[PDB]
Amino acid sequence: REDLESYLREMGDVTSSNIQNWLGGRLLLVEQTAQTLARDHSPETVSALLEQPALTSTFSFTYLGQQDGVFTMRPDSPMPAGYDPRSRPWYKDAVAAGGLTLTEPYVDAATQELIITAATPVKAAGNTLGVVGGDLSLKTLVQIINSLDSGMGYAFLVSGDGKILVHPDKEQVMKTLSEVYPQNTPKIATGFSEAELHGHTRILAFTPIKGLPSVTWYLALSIDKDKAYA
Amino acid sequence: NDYLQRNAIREDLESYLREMGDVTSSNIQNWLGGRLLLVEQTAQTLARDHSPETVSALLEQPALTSTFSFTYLGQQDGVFTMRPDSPMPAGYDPRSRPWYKDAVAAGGLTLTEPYVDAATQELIITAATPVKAAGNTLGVVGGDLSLKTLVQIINSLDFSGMGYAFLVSGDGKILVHPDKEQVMKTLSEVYPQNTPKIATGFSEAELHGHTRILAFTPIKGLPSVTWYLALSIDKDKAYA
Ligand SMILES: CC1=C(O)C(=O)CO1
Ligand SMILES: CC1=C(O)C(=O)CO1
Repeated sequence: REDLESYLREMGDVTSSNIQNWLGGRLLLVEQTAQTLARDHSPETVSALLEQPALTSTFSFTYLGQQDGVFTMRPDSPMPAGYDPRSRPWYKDAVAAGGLTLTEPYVDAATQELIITAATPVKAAGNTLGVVGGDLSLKTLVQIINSLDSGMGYAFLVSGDGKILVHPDKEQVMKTLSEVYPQNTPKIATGFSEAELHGHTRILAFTPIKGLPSVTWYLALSIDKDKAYA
Repeated sequence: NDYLQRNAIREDLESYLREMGDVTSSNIQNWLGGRLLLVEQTAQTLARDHSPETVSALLEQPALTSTFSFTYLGQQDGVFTMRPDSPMPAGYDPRSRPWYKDAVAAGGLTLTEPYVDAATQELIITAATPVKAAGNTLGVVGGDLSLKTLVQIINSLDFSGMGYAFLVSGDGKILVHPDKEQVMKTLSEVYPQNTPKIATGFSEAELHGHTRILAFTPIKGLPSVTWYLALSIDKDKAYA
């Protein structure tokens, strides 16, 4: 029960850093693209830039939404009618942050599936020219986090407000903690916690993900206490 | 009996080590992958426009200057542009440097082993890629990484106070290590008696009067290099 919380804590520690450093590369690419677009944002620059393989092979899609609503994405995608990037959560989030941010998951305007977007504003001479965004798949992140097994439980992502952001259990996504654990609702603080999910007793531990811009997200470990102690 | 007990502890410990090495190995892979993709975007951008304005403005962009000590373009005709700015040594030719030759020998993005900086005479690692426009190679982009930086990434976690991590080539050249004296020495020079072998996975060896357990994990997705993550565990403390 002690040597346990010595390894639990240390999993979350490097696991959190793994997801931290996976993300960090993608954020740099989004920021570098925006900084380029600040100096040159002509249409052929924009398309050339977003066609570049470093982008395409890193996010589902990479795009520029401009302050006049003009939209350019890569790769090509059939587009829904009445689309306006300025209305979208990556756009609003980025303008609010005045810099790099990560959306909580929202319903993609094209696929109607959930995604997360890393975005930032394109800004030149105290003018917002638009926002750059890069789309990342939830399942692609469930994998990065649930990369390890010892076989007792799984990992997932939660906000400092209890909103479940990523998960191996597809139903859990975007539900609060109080709606998965209504009795003995686990505090998202330091330490460990006990709760019953589906009828089994499970330990729950939280680790801060360092270095995520403009958000406060936690790695969550969920163990079966029975299997763990045995 | 002592044989079956000590085999259960060794096997338990080896399991823990193998999964510490897997995730630490992923962490440095991702960290390195991120710097290699930033050098590739910088080169693909330059391929489309390499005028002196554009080059200067691009290399000054904060995403580059806060990730690398220096970012630079060396061109086939030997012209060199670096930001941040630096006093430069006489005779400098970018095309003679390890980063420039490696990249062109690689055909794409690669990583150098530690080499001596032409400017600071100190050991650095460089992420680099050729600038390719219409089949041609206009030059090479390089991004500089400090060794203390990589030592920190791979030593994030303490392995229960059991030991530490370093990086080593497939040929046994210690590339990055918490003890400066070890950098660029060989496993043969540091463990002259029972030199750990990289293919074996778990080796037992002796350093500074204590028995260490050495474990090696491939790092995936580093173009043109074969580096391993190495853990060194104090055997006695680990077993205890
Ligand atoms: C189509 C794509 C989605 O991620 C949005 O809703 C904005 O860019
Ligand atoms: C400035 C730059 C360094 O990384 C070298 O030592 C060669 O080019």
